[PDB]
Formats: sequence, structure tokens, C-alpha cells
Amino acid sequence: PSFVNPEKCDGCKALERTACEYICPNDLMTLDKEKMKAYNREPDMCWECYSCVKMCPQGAIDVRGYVDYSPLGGACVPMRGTSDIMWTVKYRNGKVLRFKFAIRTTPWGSIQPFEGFPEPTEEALKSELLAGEPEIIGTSEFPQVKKKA
Amino acid sequence: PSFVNPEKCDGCKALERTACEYICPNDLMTLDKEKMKAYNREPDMCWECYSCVKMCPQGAIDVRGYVDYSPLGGACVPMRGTSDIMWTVKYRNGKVLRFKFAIRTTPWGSIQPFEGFPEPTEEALKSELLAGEPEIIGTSEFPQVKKKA
Amino acid sequence: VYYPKKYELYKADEVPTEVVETDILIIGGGFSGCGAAYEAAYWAKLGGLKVTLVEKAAVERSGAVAQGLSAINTYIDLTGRSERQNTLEDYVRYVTLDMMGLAREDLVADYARHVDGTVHLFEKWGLPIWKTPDGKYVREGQWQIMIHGESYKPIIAEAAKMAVGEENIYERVFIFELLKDNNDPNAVAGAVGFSVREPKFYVFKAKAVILATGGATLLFRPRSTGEAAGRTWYAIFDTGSGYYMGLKAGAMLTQFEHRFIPFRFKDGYGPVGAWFLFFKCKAKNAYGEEYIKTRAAELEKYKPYGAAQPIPTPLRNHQVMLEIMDGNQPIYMHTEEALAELAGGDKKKLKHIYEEAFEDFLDMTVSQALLWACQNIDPQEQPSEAAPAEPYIMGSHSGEAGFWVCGPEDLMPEEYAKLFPLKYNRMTTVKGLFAIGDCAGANPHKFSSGSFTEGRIAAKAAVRFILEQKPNPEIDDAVVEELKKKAYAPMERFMQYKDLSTADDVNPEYILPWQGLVRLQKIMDEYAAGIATIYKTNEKMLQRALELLAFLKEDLEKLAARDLHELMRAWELVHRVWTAEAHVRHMLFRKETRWPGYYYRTDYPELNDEEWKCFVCSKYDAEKDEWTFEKVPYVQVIEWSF
Amino acid sequence: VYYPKKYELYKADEVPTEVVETDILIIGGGFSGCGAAYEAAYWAKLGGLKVTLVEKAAVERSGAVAQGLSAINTYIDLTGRSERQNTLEDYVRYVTLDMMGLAREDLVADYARHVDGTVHLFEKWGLPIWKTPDGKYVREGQWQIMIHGESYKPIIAEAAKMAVGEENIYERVFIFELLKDNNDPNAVAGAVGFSVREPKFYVFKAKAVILATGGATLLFRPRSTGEAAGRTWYAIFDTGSGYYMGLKAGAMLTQFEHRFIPFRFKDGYGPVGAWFLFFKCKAKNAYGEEYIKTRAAELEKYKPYGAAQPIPTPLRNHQVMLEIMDGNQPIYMHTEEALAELAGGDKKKLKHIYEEAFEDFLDMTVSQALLWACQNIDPQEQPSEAAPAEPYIMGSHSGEAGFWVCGPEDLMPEEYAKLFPLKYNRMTTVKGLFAIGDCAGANPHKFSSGSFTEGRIAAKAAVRFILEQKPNPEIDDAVVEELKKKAYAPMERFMQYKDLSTADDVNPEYILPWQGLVRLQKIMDEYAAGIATIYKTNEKMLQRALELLAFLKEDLEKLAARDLHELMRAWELVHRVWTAEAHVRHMLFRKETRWPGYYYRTDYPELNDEEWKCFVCSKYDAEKDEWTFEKVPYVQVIEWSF
Ligand SMILES: [C]C1=C([C])[C]=C2C(=[C]1)N([C][C]([O])[C]([O])[C]([O])[C]OP([O])(=O)OP([O])(=O)O[C][C]1O[C](N3[C]=NC4=C3N=[C]N=C4[N])[C]([O])[C]1[O])C1=NC(=O)[N]C(=O)C1=N2[S](=O)([O-])[O-]
Ligand SMILES: [C]C1=C([C])[C]=C2C(=[C]1)N([C][C]([O])[C]([O])[C]([O])[C]OP([O])(=O)OP([O])(=O)O[C][C]1O[C](N3[C]=NC4=C3N=[C]N=C4[N])[C]([O])[C]1[O])C1=NC(=O)[N]C(=O)C1=N2[S](=O)([O-])[O-]
Ligand code: SF4
Ligand code: SF4
Ligand code: SF4
Ligand code: SF4
Repeated sequence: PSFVNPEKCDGCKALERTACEYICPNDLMTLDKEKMKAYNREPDMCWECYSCVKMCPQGAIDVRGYVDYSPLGGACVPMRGTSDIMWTVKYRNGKVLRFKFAIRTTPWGSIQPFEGFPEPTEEALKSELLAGEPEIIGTSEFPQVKKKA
Repeated sequence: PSFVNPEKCDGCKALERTACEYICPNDLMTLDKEKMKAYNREPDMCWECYSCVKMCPQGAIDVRGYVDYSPLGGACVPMRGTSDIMWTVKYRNGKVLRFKFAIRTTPWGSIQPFEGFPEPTEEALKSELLAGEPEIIGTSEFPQVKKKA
Repeated sequence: VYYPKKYELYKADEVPTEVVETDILIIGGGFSGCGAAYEAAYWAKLGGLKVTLVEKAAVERSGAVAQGLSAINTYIDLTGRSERQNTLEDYVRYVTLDMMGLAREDLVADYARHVDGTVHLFEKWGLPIWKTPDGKYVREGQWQIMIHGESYKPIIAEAAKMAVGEENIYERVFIFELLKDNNDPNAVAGAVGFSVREPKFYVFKAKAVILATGGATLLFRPRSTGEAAGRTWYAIFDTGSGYYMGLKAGAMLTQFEHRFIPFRFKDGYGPVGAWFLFFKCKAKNAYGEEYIKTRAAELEKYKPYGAAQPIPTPLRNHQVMLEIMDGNQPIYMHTEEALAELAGGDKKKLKHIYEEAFEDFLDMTVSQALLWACQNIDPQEQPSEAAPAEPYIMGSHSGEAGFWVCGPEDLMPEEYAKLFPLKYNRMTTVKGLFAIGDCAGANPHKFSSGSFTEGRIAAKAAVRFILEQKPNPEIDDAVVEELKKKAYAPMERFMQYKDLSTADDVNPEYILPWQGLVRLQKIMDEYAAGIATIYKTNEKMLQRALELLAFLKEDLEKLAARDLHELMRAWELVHRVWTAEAHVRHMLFRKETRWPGYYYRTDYPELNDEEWKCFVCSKYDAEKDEWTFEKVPYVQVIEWSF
Repeated sequence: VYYPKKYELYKADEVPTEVVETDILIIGGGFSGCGAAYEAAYWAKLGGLKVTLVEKAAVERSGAVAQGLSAINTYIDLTGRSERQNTLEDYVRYVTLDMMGLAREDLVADYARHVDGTVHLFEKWGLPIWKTPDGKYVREGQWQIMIHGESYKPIIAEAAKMAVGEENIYERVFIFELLKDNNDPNAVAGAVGFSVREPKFYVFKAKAVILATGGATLLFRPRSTGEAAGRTWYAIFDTGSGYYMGLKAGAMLTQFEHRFIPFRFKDGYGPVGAWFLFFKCKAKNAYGEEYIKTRAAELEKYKPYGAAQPIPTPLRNHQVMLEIMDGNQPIYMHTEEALAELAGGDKKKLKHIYEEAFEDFLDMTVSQALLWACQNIDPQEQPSEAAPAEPYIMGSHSGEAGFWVCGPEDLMPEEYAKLFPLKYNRMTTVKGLFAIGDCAGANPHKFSSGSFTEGRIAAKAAVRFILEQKPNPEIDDAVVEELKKKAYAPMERFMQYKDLSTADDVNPEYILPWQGLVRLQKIMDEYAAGIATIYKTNEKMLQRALELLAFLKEDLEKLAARDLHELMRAWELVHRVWTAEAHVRHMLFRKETRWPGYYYRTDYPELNDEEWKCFVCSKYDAEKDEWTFEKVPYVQVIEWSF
């Protein structure tokens, strides 16, 4: 499960939103208004998806493997950029691995959903064709499938 | 597991010691010094032995069957006396059973550990005989057991 | 177990209601949902229709793809953009055989002829697809392609936000029940929910509703019950919400007995697809035997299924189960021998495949990489243990459980259109109510690309439905208020009975969400073919399950909640319990064992193509509280041969 | 899971030490302990010896008899006070056959020739024994008698208190380790512990130490993991403390592979003894089949064990296992048919036995009666499901795991005297250290009466040892100080690393007690023949368990505790881990399956009377951190024939 490092956490300074609390798919991250520091409210419901870890601008969140099967000492630390993401995997025995993978080939927020698509029409609404088809499929026509004789 | 009824618990503040805290075989019952009321500190470690329930002079403790397999509504309530104990078993559907069993045939605190036993002697210390033997066994002689030839 | 730091209680009457009127309402902003939002925004312009997307969390990372994915499991490739081209006929054949003969081929063939386009768009939007020096999509197996998918959801999420507009996306709003047309008992009119960030009750009025809540997990007790209870292979975020509200609405379910048991790396449940298909890794028992070899003969009884290529997934699982019962565990994924073989002495080549190996985990299930790190397991030196997890219920992966939905007019045979009042692609038996992704049953293997695709298909259909039928659903205000009271009842019950005990979680008049869940899991695990009985069950076990579920269902009326988070948890439980009951009733109804490896009816141990080569469809009537079952015979729609 | 209301932290250096000097130290105030205190108090007078009893809880209700018991399982009856008289030879035979041919007959006959006297005293002290109109003790089966035993422990507690004196009884003090003689590496010198009510470190200096801590429970994952994780059939209070400190001291263990799997009422784990022996209740599978009969053929291979009467307990379990493996559950205890048949139409007779039925549960395992009530189960109308629970490690019941202990001079053969430096009854291989009840191995079926009796035996032997050998060990203050530091280390570790995380129970530098226990339970359940694999295991699984236990043992050095309660939980965990390691190494050493029904080694499925009809004795050398094993051939000591 995830956990917040008090020394690095700043309850998300003056930003408009609390990154960890905003991103968690299971509503686990929340703010302790008293300490002004975040924490996982229900760790046994953590999927260890690392979403919070990646979105914490202070890098104040890490993941400690579930106690049921995880010996202490292991860690996976991500450093997500815009076109790639870096990972450092540290083994219980001190072994340290470093990787870097691409995550996007285009600028963030640059998607034009129907770029080049023709306008929809009432006639087309009645066909089997979806937006951009059959062009986006890459075929010379709408894919045909042989019906059982 | 066991749970304390706030309306009935007086924190044993009119007694020399806290009954539930004193009796629990797993050290689960303790006092919330704020409320001055008892509570099970670790319910999933409760064996449901009913010791606390039986020793609470205010009858403030009861047991709510483990949630894992217990549908709501059931209850077993004891009223322990000196020579016998009464039980009321209440079903989820409303059925109520009542029972009464003996628990002791002598007055409490009346045991004379070695009544009728002769004094121990150095000679007796080297035999196989325990205190009160061989007569407490019901035989005039120490029981013999055939050894294999 | 949940221990809230502080209370956050509200009584129903103190909670403000927010009414949202829209034309198309999409419940669930995951992959199928975003697919629906994207496509719907396109056709909606024709009628100036309003499209709304409601999500319980945040779309940017919500659902099964939160960590990303390492591959796109469904890409036919009809032109040759990848290392391997396929035909649609072979795909349909593949899916039906994998289902041991039961799949709605009209539905499968339909998403299959649309899926590639979706994949091409994903790449257009920024998804990095593994490519060969020649520029081809790198194949994993025959139907999948590798991807650098860490940001797979954020990217698809952006497409949806750009398409429908952020003002039409409601996040952190949990939908717990559908609303039906006051004017028509078999038509949808919207849905109700609440915010998990503030005291606010939502009433969504809509002409068309699309269920995209994902499947259901945590119905069964996992192999780890402590913190790792959260380490379910499938999305722990999906709790069968769609199944619950749709079935409560009267929409018929299909193949709900068809659960999916995933064989994955032990405990962390990392993926095995790449290891098996890409790295050519072998799985051997504790004695070094490659059981797919030693157990091949046992598949001979499942002709022609057992003689199909690839071998049906359930039959692969069956081979694993035989090893487990003979006590030949641990089962190992020999990654060390795979890497050496593949690298062939070339150290630089080894480094390259070694990075690819870890990316396969770091791109979709980090826990597995963390597990290796914590246990000092170096994939190039030692093998890893693999094992089948507890059952999960969904319709987009290898499982096909979900609502019985209508197919395209140009593919759906007369035999399959009978139960639909209106014939609109992906519409349920309930008018105006559509089901997609995990929610649409009888057409599995959609995965990421296929789920998004199905969402597109339903969205266009919803627009067509609206413009052609011109519905004007009226919600029943009397029912809405009832639902509002029910929504926060758990909080009001907590406040009313907490004083009965000095401990908040040990009360005789109520159960907390985590307490009801543990109970649900124990019941399903022990009676509905869970890990407890090595996925075995029988009529008696199942009947006892219904008895215990009935007790649990009644106790749901005594649920309590200490804050908004737990209130969601409460309803997530409610959703799971009904999904559980449906699954049990379906398993009890089908008297055969068609998918050994997923579950066994020891009282009906054989596969029966004489009497059960049919889809089992059911409907729940809330007014009568009665379940009705029906068998729809399977008919081959597409041309193909074993 | 544990969430302390508030901290209660102390550093070793700030905790005051209380030194207690005594001659005889008894660790554990349960049934065997109270028996040892009682008897010791009698003989101690010969030398004005001091006797000390230390109990972690309160003797009044501590241990396995906290709820009371519904019967006394061991009463020979040599004169006819019960409905059935028996002979000692018949009893010794009975036990050896039940243990599948392995039992220290010198120890078994020894306690059996003394036990009746203990029972008679129990009645003299106020224990209400069921009696017939003629005044005879009502028999349950052949060796047990029915008792109204709700206050069974309080009564035995009173006797022990009157005998030893309250000022010699230390309650709420947890013993976590033994102290050895500074000048003799194989002699005990005392023990160390701490209060769980205040900050106080105890140092007991003694000439003889008697291990009476009961067995070990919770090593394996139970059938219920939520709140019901607390519902173990055997005493959840016993966590193998004696096993740990004794083995750490170098005292040899025996038959530690011999666990005990009890067949009980499902979930509540109520007793089945009275139902089988007294009410003549039948157990049947889901199809009304009486498996003790339908599975009779499967026992024929065991000779002569399979033909013994009664059928050995493990083989009885084996028959149910076969039913479970075939998936014929639920298994039912037909109480309804048992009561009807016993009453014979007489309604008044029915009422009488109906009350007796409930007393059987209300007198020792209320949870079962509570389960019946919550599930609306009326024993006269419907049957109850039964199932085998998870493994437990103890030597007083049907299992014989414990310390290798010396027997009486007149019965112990030279073959069994070899490993003892001093031949005192019940003394371990470590001079001055005795073991009783669950702590003494190779002599099972002691139960309540037998354990108290074995305590009396060791107590007298202990007084004789002291007066004859005049022991005078000296503790090592350097070690004591190291142990004191270790004792509170968890609390100090918590304070030192808690600031690494905003959450107390999610820290990268430590594990809390409940966290380590969940892990231990998962390891044992999945690799040490737990419920997860239907009690099956093999060399590979066992070797992997040792590797995982090694990881866990290392992490024990990183345990954290937030209060005294959790500090004790911490050491209870430590105690379980080592106990579990011994169990695993013992099962790995024995290459046969002598107790099918308790566990199966799939790689050595047969019983081997040619090379394994021996006791497996091991020793752990702390200084070398090495385990050594040896086989002590069984020899029949008492005259009897099949
Ligand atoms: C989990 C997982 C893993 C681990 C792996 C994998 C997978 C998974 N795959 C598959 C995919 O992902 C699928 O198919 C998809 O995603 C499906 O979709 P859907 O159906 O749509 O679902 P989701 O996404 O999950 O979503 C849902 C949503 O909804 C929501 N909700 C719920 N409930 C509710 C809501 N909202 C409001 N209200 C309520 N009540 C959630 O939250 C979300 O967001 C795959 N695929 C591909 O392609 N590839 C790969 O790789 C994969 N993986 S494997 O192969 O390995 O197996
Ligand atoms: C549990 C149970 C039930 C439910 C039932 C039954 C039984 C049980 N049984 C049996 C008996 O009980 C036995 O055997 C006895 O008890 C044993 O003894 P011992 O070993 O001694 O013991 P216990 O008691 O448990 O005790 C112990 C003690 O110790 C302590 N600790 C621990 N740890 C520690 C301590 N202290 C200090 N430190 C440390 N560390 C505890 O706390 C206690 O006190 C039986 N029997 C007869 O007889 N009868 C009947 O009925 C019975 N039941 S059955 O039948 O079923 O079987
Ligand atoms: S996102 Fe990071 S800095 Fe902001 S509240 Fe969460 S953990 Fe603290
Ligand atoms: S790892 Fe994922 S599931 Fe866990 S708290 Fe963070 S974001 Fe939520
Ligand atoms: S024994 Fe009863 S009155 Fe006394 S503290 Fe405990 S619960 Fe309260
Ligand atoms: S029922 Fe027994 S174990 Fe539970 S708290 Fe009360 S005394 Fe303690």
C-alpha cells in the first residue's frame, strides 16, 4: 500500500487541488486537516497502482509492499515526465535497477478527437460505420465478415 | 466478539478492580480512561469465551457473533450464580430458549487442597506416588500396569 | 477493515439534491465509458444532444487501466501494420472456441470489425506502440501487440474530455441505482447517486443510459486476506455496480455463471501473457514437468475444444488444477530459462529483453516488480511461482458474464433478437438502457481496445435510438425520495444505534461495509466454487449459498456508515451481494461443467452439448422478487470450422 | 488487526527490573500449570522450597478451559465409579493405535495410572459430574465422562491458589525467553518476562523451570479471516511460548510434525465428541451418505491401524478429506435424527436430551450456540455443517507435538533414556527444565485431567531433582541485559521510525504484530499442508516455506509495538514463527504419510513401518543456528496386542 512521507508532504501548498486525493481510483488518499498532511485512509483497499505516487509533485508518496507476502526492503520509485517515465527498482539485498520507458509520442493535451473526420449526417447515423470509418481501419473498404451458410 | 453497553458500564469505579480487564484470557478488555468505560481493544482476537460477560457485575457486556458468519439478531445471555448458571438463548427469528446448569457442588473458596493427606516424607519422595495416592485413585494399592515381556 | 479518522455524517433530509438533465448518460468513465463519451459526442451534434459522463473517481486514472497496460490484447490487423495479419473469421472462431462453444458471434464479429480503427486512433493520440526496425507493430501473441502503456488511461481520458467537454464530466459521484420511466415499467429514465467529496445527492434525468461500470471483484475471498486483500488481479475499483442496477431494473443477464479465473504470477498477480507469448516462457510444476505436455491427453475428452489452437483458456486452467490436486506445486514460470534462450549468449541482447521484461510489469502491475524486489527475485537467475487467483465476474476479458444485449441488424440472427423490445446495438432488454465493456455479456475478449470500441458502438446506437424513438422518460419523484432516504440510511442508522456499544465496529444492530464484505467473501469462497474448494461446487453448496446470501441481504438493511467514503463502500457491498446472488443462481441453473478450470459442478461433471449448448439468460423482477431463467440455443453466425 | 486507542511506550533503560528468586518456576497457569503448582506445594515442604507460578493472564479463566468444558476426556475407572470400567493396558493400546503406532507408552501409562486420582479430587473440590440414577459417572464414550463444567477452570484455579498461595502467583506477566546457567550451557537458570499492565521487566531465578504454556494456535490461516480470525477451535491464548523458549534453550523437540486437525461443527467449531459418542449422531455428506461406512475400504490398506476400534482419529479425518476432495460437501452432523432416535417418541425424554445438547455447547464453546441462534438452526429440526479446522500444534489432545521428555524409572526403557542427562520424570534434555501438558510431546490424550496430572508428575519430580541434585545455576547478567533490551526493542523501533509515514501501520522499516501474523499464516497455509491445499504438502513446498520463514524471522528484528498489549502480541508472534519453523523442518524430515487426515506428503504418500516407525527428535543449537535430527525407534513398553 501507499504511504505519505511527512517530511516531504506539504498538504499540497497553495495549488488548486490535492494531487493524491484527486487521482486515487479507490478514494484512499485524503488530507488530515490537522497535520495538513495526506495519508491512505484504507490501505487494505489499495491496488498499489502508483497513481498517487506518480502525481505527487513533492514525491512524498511511496509504496510499501503488502505485509501478507512482502518482506521488508523492496521499492519501486517512478519519475514520470511528459514523453517518458523512469523507474528505479531497489531490491531487499541492495540491488538497484534503473529503467526508462516512453509513455507518449505527442504533447499532452494535443488531442483533436475528430481530426480530419467528415461531419456526421442523418443518413450515416443509420449505417454500421463509426466516427472516422472505414478510413481509420486502414482497409480498402468496411471490413466484411463471412456469415455462416 | 464482546462489546460493552455504555448505559450499563460504570467502569467498576465502585469496586477494587475492573472485572472485565482482570478476567480476559487474551487481554482484550480495557478501560477508556476518557469515558471511564470498558471496550474490547482487539475484537478479532476475541475467542468469545464469555468470561467478561459472566464476571461483569453490571451485566453491561454481551457478545455479537463474529460478522464473518453470523447473521444479526442472535444472542446467548448468561446469569452466573454460585451453584448454577442460567442461559437464555435468543434466536434471530425471535425464539427464546432457557436453560440452567449446575456449576459447583461446594461453596466457593472452600477447597482444602490436601485434606486428609498424610505429611510428605523423604522416603515417599522417591516413589511414583503423588499426593493422596494410592487411595485418592480408589484402590488400596498403587495401580499396576503390565509391562511387555 | 476501515477505521475512519473522524465522522462525516449526514441525514438524507439535510442533503441538497442536484438535478442533472441530459440525453445520454454514461455511468463509469473507464475504457468502455470513455469510448462511449468519445463516439457519442460525434453523433450527438445531429440533434444537439447533451452527453454526460459520471465517474465515482477521476477519469484520468480510473478503472482497470489505472497503472496502464503492457499490451493491447485485441488487434486483428487486416492490412499488415503488425508482424502478423489475421482474418475476422479466425477471430470469431478463436473466441467461440475459447468459450468452449458459447459466444454471441454477432456481437464478437461486430466489435472485431471496428476494433482496429480504435487502435489506430490510440496511436494517433500518442500511445507509443512497440515497433520493429521495419516499423511494424510488435506482436505479443497472435491477437495482441506490445505497447508502452503507462499513460494508456490518461491518454484515452484526454480523448474523452476533449470530445464531450469537461463540463459534461461528473467525477467523484457514485451511482447506486437506476431510475425507471414513470410512464413505462421497462424503460430507463436516468439514475441516482451521491458525491463522495461533499453532502450532495444527484438525480440524473436522461433519455438513454449506458452502463460502463466495469465488472465485479472482491465477491470471493482472495488468497491474501490482510492488506493484500487489496491485491486483486482485476480492478478492485469495479464492484458490479452495473450488474446490480441493471438487474434491479429488470434487464436480463446472460452467462453470469461464466466467471474468469486468472493464472498469474503468485501473490502479486503480474501478467503472464508476454512471458508465455512473447518471451516463450515455459510453466513447469515442482518437479520440472511442463504440464501442458503431460496433461495434453486429459483434454482429449473435450473434442473438438480440447483439440483447438490455441487451447481454450479454461482447459489450460484445468491442466493447472490437475497439478494442484495431485500436489505438484509450486508451479514455476521459468523466466530464467526464457531470457537465456532468447538472448542466446548475446549480453547486449539480454539487457534489451531484460528491460522489456521489467517494463511488462512496470507498465501495468507494479506490485509484481515490487514483490520480486522484496523477495530478491532476479528473473534472469531464478523462476517465479504462478497460481490461479480467486474468481472475478466480468465480460470484457476472458469471462463473458454481463447483460444480454442486442447486436447489429446486419449480423444478429432472428434467434437472438427475440428478447429485445427495441433493436439497437448493445441495448439491454430494458428500453433505453445499454451495456458495454464488462457490463455487456456473451462477447468477451474485448479487453482495452474492444471495450472502448463497444462503448463507441453503443454510443452511436444511443443517439440513433433517441433520434428515432424520441423518448421522453419521466422520473417518479416518489421513488427518487425513497432512494434518497436509502442512500444515506447507513449514516442515519449509525447515529441511531452507535450508543448501544462503546465500540463503533462491534454493534448488534448493524454491520459496517467491511464486515458485510468479509461475510460475502466467505460465503462465496466456501459455497460458490472459490479457492476454498479448488473452484468446485454442487447443487447443495449453491443452495446453501442462497440461504446465507439471503441472511446477508436482509442485514444489508442494517448497514451503517461513518463517512462519505464508507457510504460508498456500503453501496459497493450492496452491488456485490446481488451480483453474487445472480452468479450463484446462474451456476445452479446450468447443469453441466463446460468450463473446467473456471469451475466444476461435481454433480454434473461433464460438458453437455446435447442439452446445454445454449446461453443462460435471466431476469429479476423486483416487484415479485422472482428470478426467471431461459435457455437461448447457440447458433453459429459466422463461417468457420474447428 | 489492531488499532491502539493511544500509545504506551517505554525504552528498556527506563523500565524497572523486578528480580524474583524461587526454587520452582512454573510458566503458564492453565490446567497442567495449576496441576504442577498444586502438587509442588505439597512436596516443597520437605525442603522449604519456594514455588512460583507466572501466568500471562488471570489463572481464574486463563487457557483452553476459559469457557469451561462439557466433559473430562480421560478417566480410566479402575474400580467402577462410572458406567464403564477400563484397564490401563487397554488404554495404552488405544492411544498408540490412535497415534498410528507411535507413542511413548512409558509416559502414557504413567499419566494414565495417576489420572483417576486427579478426577476424584476434581469432584471433591466441587466439580459437578453427570451421574446416573444409581450414582455412576455418566460415560460419553469409553474414556470420557460428562460434567457440568462451566466453572471447571475457576475450580482448578482455586485449588492451585489455596495450595501455592496467592503471593506466589504472578498474573499479567508474559514470559518470552528462558535463562540458562552461566556455567553450564545445558542447564536452565530461570526466565525473563514483562508485565502487560505496567512498565516492569521480570527476572526469575530458579533451580527448576516447568513449561506449561499450552500449545500453539494461529500459526495457520483459519477458515475465517475477519473478526472470526479469533474463532479457533483450540485456545487462541496459547501461541507456542513454551516451544519457543524451550527449543531456543536447546531442549529437544519430538513429533513436532504431528499436528492435530479437529473435525468440528462448521465455523463455530463446537465439539463433536458428545454428539458422536453420547447422542449417537451420524455424519453424512451432501447426499445423505454415511462416509465412515462408504469409505471403509480406503482404511484397509493401513494395517493394523485401519481395523482398530475405534478408528484412529487421523483415519477418521482421512475419510472426510476424501469426501471434501470429491466435492461432496456440505458435511452434516444430523443432530435432528440423533435426538429423535434417542428420545424414541417420548416428548419428555426429548426435552431432557435437548437441554443436554445445548449444555454441551454452553459449557465449553458458546460460539456454536450463538451460531445456531444467529442462523436460526434448531438442532431438533435441521442438521449442522461440520468441517475440519486448520492445523494446531499441541501435545495434550490428539496431537503429540512437544518436548522429548524423560519418563518414570519403573516404566521408561533404556531405548528412551539415552538423550537425558538427568533421568527425572518429565524433565527435558535441558537439565532442570521440565515440560508438561501441551508442552510435553509423545504422550497425547491427556486432555484436561491428563494435563493437570502430568503437571503433578513433573512437580514432584522437580522437588526430587532439587533435593537430590541440589541445583544452583547462575544467570548471566550480560545476557539478561541483552534480553531486556530485546524485550522492549519493538516499542523503541516504533518511536524511531514512525515519522517515516503519516500512517502508523504502513511503514517501510517495521511490521506490527498483526502484520507479521497474517504473513506467517499465509506461509503456513499455502506451503505447510494448511487448509489451502487440503492439508497436502511436499518437499518443495516445505523448502519454500523455510525460505519464506527465513525472510519473516529476519523481519522480526524489525518488529514494532505501540503499547504493552501489542508488545506481548509481538513476542507471541515471535514464538509462533519459530514454532512454525520447527513444524516445517519436522515434516520435511519425516519421509512418509503416517497420519493421513492430519497431513499428506504427496511425494511420500504411504505409511512406512519399515524405516519410519520411530519418534523424530530434533534439537536447535542457538549458538550455531543449526538444527539436528534423529530417529528414536519406537518400542512397545506395555503388554497388549491388536
Ligand atoms: C485490471 C486488469 C489487469 C491487472 C491486467 C489487464 C486487464 C485488466 N485488461 C483488460 C482491460 O483493462 C479491460 O478489458 C477494460 O479496462 C474494461 O473496461 P470497462 O468494462 O470499461 O471497465 P474499466 O475500465 O475498469 O472501467 C469502469 C469505470 O467505472 C467506474 N465505476 C464503477 N462503479 C461505478 C463507477 N462510476 C460511477 N458509479 C459506480 N457505481 C470505475 O471507477 C472505472 O473508471 C487488458 N487489456 C488489453 O488490451 N491489454 C492488457 O494487457 C490487459 N491486462 S491482461 O492481459 O494482462 O490481463
Ligand atoms: C481449547 C479447547 C476446546 C474448545 C475444547 C476442548 C479442549 C480445549 N480440551 C482440552 C484441554 O483443554 C487441554 O488438554 C488442556 O487445557 C491443556 O492444558 P495445558 O497444556 O496446560 O494448558 P492451557 O490450559 O491452555 O494453559 C496454558 C497457560 O499458559 C499461559 N501462557 C501461554 N503463554 C504464556 C503463558 N503464561 C506466561 N507466559 C507465556 N508466554 C495461558 O495463558 C494459560 O493459562 C478438552 N479436555 C477434556 O478433558 N474434556 C473436553 O471436553 C475438552 N474440550 S474437547 O473434547 O473438544 O477436546
Ligand atoms: S499530493 Fe503529495 S504533497 Fe500533495 S497532499 Fe498528497 S502527498 Fe502531500
Ligand atoms: S497506489 Fe493507487 S489505489 Fe493505492 S492509494 Fe495510491 S492511487 Fe490509490
Ligand atoms: S466489568 Fe462491567 S461495569 Fe466493570 S468496567 Fe467492565 S464492563 Fe464496565
Ligand atoms: S469473550 Fe473472552 S476473549 Fe472475548 S473479550 Fe471477553 S473474556 Fe476476552
